[PDB]
Amino acid sequence: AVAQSFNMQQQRRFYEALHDPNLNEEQRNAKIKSIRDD
Repeated sequence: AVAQSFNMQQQRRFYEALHDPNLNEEQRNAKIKSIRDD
């Protein structure tokens, strides 16, 4: 594919970051970015 590293595994931490309001904007976007990069 375009790359596809561990994105599928990370999908749960990705979902967590996106949905979870307790994790603030900075935390969320940092996780999202790192996951998309990996």
